[PDB]
Amino acid sequence: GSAQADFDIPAGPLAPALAHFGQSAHILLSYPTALTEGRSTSGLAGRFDIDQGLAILLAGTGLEASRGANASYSLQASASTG
Repeated sequence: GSAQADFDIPAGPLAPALAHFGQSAHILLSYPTALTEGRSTSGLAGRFDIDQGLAILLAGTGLEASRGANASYSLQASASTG
């Protein structure tokens, strides 16, 4: 996690939020479907950092992402989607 860009994702499932985030964000996301098949989240849409964007997209939505140093993040879920 260390790629800043312009984001555009509404309060959508987490999986595709990241799948859509990393697209415009050039970010990489390591998450199971298992997790995603339950994660719905706020959306991200702005010119920011992996951190911020991720954190936006990941805004308090039952989730939490463990950043990396290769642009490849990994998710964590404390009471998924709240």
